[PDB]
Amino acid sequence: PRISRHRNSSKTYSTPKKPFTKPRLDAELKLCGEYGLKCKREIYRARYMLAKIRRTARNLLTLDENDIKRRFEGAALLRRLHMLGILDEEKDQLDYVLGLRIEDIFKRRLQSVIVESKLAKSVHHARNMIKARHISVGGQIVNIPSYMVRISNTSRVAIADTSSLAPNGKPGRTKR
Amino acid sequence: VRINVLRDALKSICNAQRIGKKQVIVRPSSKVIIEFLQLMQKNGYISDFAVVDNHRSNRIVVNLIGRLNKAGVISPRFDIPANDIEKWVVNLLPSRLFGHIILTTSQGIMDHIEAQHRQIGGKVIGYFY
Amino acid sequence: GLTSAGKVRKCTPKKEKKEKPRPPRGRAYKRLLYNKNFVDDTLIHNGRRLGPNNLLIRQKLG
Amino acid sequence: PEITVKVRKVLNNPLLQRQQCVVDVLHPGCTYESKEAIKAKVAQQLKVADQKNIVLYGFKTSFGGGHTVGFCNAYQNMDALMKYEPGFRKIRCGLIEAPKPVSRKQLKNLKNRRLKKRG
Amino acid sequence: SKTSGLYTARKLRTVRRVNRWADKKYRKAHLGTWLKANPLEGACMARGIVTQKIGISAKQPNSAVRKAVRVQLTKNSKKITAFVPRDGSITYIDNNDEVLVAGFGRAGRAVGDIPGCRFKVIKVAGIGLLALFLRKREK
RNA sequence: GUCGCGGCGCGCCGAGGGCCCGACGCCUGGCGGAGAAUCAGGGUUCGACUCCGGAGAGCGGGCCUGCGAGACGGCCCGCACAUCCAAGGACGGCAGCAGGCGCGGAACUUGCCCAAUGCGCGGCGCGCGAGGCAGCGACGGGGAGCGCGCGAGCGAGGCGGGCCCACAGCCCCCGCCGCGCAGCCGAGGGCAAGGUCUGUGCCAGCAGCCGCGGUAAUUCCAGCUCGGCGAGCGUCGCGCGGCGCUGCUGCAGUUGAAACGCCCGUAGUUGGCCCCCCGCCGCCACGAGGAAACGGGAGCGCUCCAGGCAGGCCCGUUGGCCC
Repeated sequence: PRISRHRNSSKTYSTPKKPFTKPRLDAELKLCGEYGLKCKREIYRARYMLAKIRRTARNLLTLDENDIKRRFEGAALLRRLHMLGILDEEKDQLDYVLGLRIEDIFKRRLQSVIVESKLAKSVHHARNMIKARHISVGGQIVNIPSYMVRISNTSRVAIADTSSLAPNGKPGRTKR
Repeated sequence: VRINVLRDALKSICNAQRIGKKQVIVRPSSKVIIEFLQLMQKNGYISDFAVVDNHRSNRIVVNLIGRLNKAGVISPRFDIPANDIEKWVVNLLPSRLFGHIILTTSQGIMDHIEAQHRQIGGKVIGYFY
Repeated sequence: GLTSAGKVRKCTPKKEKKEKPRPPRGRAYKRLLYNKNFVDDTLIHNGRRLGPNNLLIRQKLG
Repeated sequence: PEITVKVRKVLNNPLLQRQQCVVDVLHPGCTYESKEAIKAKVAQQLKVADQKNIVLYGFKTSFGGGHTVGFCNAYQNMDALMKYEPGFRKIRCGLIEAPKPVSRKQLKNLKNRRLKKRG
Repeated sequence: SKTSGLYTARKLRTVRRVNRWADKKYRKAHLGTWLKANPLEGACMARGIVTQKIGISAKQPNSAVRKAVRVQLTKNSKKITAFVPRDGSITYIDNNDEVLVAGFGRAGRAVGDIPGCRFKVIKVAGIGLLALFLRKREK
């Protein structure tokens, strides 16, 4: 009854076991300073995505080589991590997936990519520009600062053609 | 009564090593004791061992090289599924790289690594690390 | 006893709230918390790091 | 600004005498002012040349993008269109006059009242 | 010592079932004497009409008059003693005016200097007690 | 006798049958499973609900029709409780969907519509409170805001068009005006954050716990400042983890809780060594065959995402494979 019931849903964040650890409160604030994050949930999501990927890597490393699952599932984890750019292209092994940080999840995010391309003066600048849809990846405008681009789309990231090139010519304050 | 022949043997070897005794004697000799010790001799943890014949259960004079750290038995011998071997190695042995778990298999008494290569599992006789 | 109830609450003289400016919200507030705590090294620094509500940090910032 | 129309996965359907096509409306920096405006270009690709015999539907704009993915039912003839078309989508074409259904509850109340008095 | 025989699973299963009861927590979770005894009867909270406003003394070494109301729960006609929390909050609660009572937070044990009050008022006459204290809604 | 087998029933004959590997009796705020919650591993707890099988339409019975119902949106009857009455009679059955009443801590609109997805009948098509759509709805899950910066920019709106739709609407696209906007709990310790200034003076209160309050209150009542998390945060109840405080992994018993006063002894559990080569067992591996969803998991940019099974001129494009 109601196909809505059959639609799935999941939690994408994992709160810390201890919430008031001073070393782990300060480090999260630094990781909000360099990445322009609104709330700690965004860092928790980053650790949930990394932990799952690391758990796949650890359950495959324990498995013997030439066991078919290690060859197939491991190649699919590596390919995904290479396509996103989380895994450096040169490493090409399962062990290097275990030795990764949430810095690699954050770097692929669009807000950090715009600063690297020098389009954004800061990460705080980029967040506002993406909310104002001034950024297009591969010809598609994005409004999400956690879009996370793939290595191929890195070059195709550009200022939205219809936004800051002034095709409108009367944008916001200029109009009036 | 003497329910486990192997437990008394590996205890009498560990006690001898702690004293620093080079050679020890095991009062009852079994075929499974010889197979467990043979595995330790092919792993370098033991030295030459000689089964004297008393015309009864037989004795074993075991030579040691200080190399063995711990030798024990899992009782009752629980049959281990192939995918369960690693879970046993993560608790019973220190380090995934060193140690040995000796399991009786249909192929024969073998270490966990040999069983993993043949992709079969079996009842655990004991462990030597 | 029950008749003398809430005696400190009635006794307390009503105190007026300061009309402070609206604070930055969301990412901007996080930026200011990061700025004060790690960057600058002036607001919480007496030549050494100090606690946010420290009496030395107060008076210096008012 | 210009509108360019490409049809993809055109399938002949002599069963219902129609051509099932996927119309792609690419309008970068501008908007197609209704399906009727771009009907001529899709009709040209089909070669039907009759805008009326084309039924455009499921037109979905993508977020930000000029691209709009839509579908066409290019019937061979108007007569076939009438025989095999959802009546509402013929009214939405503006091709047929609107028939008016009564309230479903009012229709079922009268049914029940008829049954109450000698079936 | 424990029993370790390949066929002694039945004994271990029986021993665990028998010795599980020694813990008070397993008994206060499965015996069911608690469910019948509790005036909340396993509910998150209950509703009930005020009968008496009582001044309860604090336990030593604390010397104070905690303020509470005796409440007969509509659900099981069972009179409980519930502390009314915060300062001057009792003035909001009249007699016979209906109160929603939840437990203190020790899962049915009396908490703090207050003795025997396992419950506290959360809503008076449909109005949250904390709101009447912060003066968000009037009585 | 039944559709048929059968103590199913009866007549007759015999005395069996089930049990500490728990029979039987009682009790269950007891539907079961696929599953779910929490979690290193081993585990624990819950299984009203989506799919599957069972059961029941106030409660007992009984029946007819049919291929199939012991059918309740069929009937007959007894009880309990309605309903109308011109007093003779008639007449029900929301554990369908709205909606009410009662009860409780707690739970949505007497909305619309057969257009999709099915099914009943019928080649040209209707019927459906199945199901779909809208409303309500901080159950919860997910994605963005509350500025960037130093002069430019949005989106929240509104208003139009388009799109969408059974009809609207939302989303999204496009013009036009344009109007960012935070709580809830804390600051003695646990546990992050004032040895600030009043009031109060074992009072009032606070405080899960330890503790503060009796005149220099780091604990109350306000102001101030500050921390945490965040469009959510606090409280209560309960499950899991915590808890090797239930111990299979993995607990303890000289003295902290705890070896039965002793001995025999059945059930139970446990039993040395020995034969390579054989049959039965358990055992391990690998197959068959048995619903998906779910949980993984291949591949695919719903703008990201939770999702979904899509897509794009493509393996016979897919949707593998596992449980």
